[PDB]
Amino acid sequence: MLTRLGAIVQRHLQLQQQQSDKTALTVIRLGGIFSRRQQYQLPVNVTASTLTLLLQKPLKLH
Amino acid sequence: MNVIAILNHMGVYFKEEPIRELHRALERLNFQIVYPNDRDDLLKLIENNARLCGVIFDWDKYNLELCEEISKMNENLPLYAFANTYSTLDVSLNDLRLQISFFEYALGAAEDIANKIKQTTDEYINTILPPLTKALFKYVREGKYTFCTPGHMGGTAFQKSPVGSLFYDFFGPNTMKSDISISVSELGSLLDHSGPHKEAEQYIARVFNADRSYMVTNGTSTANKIVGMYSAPAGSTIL
Ligand SMILES: *Cc1c(COP(=O)(O)O)cnc(C)c1O
Repeated sequence: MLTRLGAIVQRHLQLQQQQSDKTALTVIRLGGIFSRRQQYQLPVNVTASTLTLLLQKPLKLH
Repeated sequence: MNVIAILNHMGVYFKEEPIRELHRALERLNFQIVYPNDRDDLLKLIENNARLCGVIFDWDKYNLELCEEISKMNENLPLYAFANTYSTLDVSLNDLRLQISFFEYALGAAEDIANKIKQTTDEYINTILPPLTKALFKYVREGKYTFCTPGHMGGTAFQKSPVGSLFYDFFGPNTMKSDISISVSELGSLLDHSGPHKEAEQYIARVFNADRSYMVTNGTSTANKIVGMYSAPAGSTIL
């Protein structure tokens, strides 16, 4: 069932990356006094440790 | 900063006559003219005299004995060297930071040469000074904003009291006009660390080899208290 559940997740994530233009990813701004523009993720919106991130135009990595 | 040096004498007349015509033109814009002797004379007018910004010498006489010693003392020092027809550079003059301004020996054009030296000197002032200090000197001669802090406003309240005139005449007009708060837009705010203040902190860190140097406006005794309160919470251990 593990090799069969991966095909369901792959099919589910395939339909979510097609409509990714509706919900993008806005990062909060907090560049105060530091040698580099630090960033931070979303607060209560995301709480998982190993979360996934989708992309629009696919690239050939590795 | 108004010292112009004219080194050496070629003995001819078509080269010394433009020097005499330029001698009467540079004095109209407040400039001191000095006549050094040999090569060792010009070297003493730089280490001991820091208010020098003009070196006039013949390019076809000392093209390697002057472009090497001056480069070892100042990089942006203007060199008003006068070249001739058969003049060229040297292979040993590629890895040296110099500012050579070429001219000719044309009569009657001494007025146009004086305007080029004054504009070149102004470029030297706007280059060696940081953008924070340069903006402060320019704000005095142009920026004249009203209804701002402090209340003296460049020494205005001191000109209405007998006791205030003695305190205003001690420093100078440019001293009181340089004391401005954060009520100026084209200079930024120190607490915000933006605009001219942002590039000023990054400039000091590059000179002293640092990441982002700061400028404490209270002294060393205060800087040790701000840093100490960082890595020492309410209940820790310091060494
Ligand atoms: C002299 C000194 C100070 C005080 O310097 P200020 O800039 O005048 O406050 C602070 N710490 C040490 C180690 C000093 O020698």
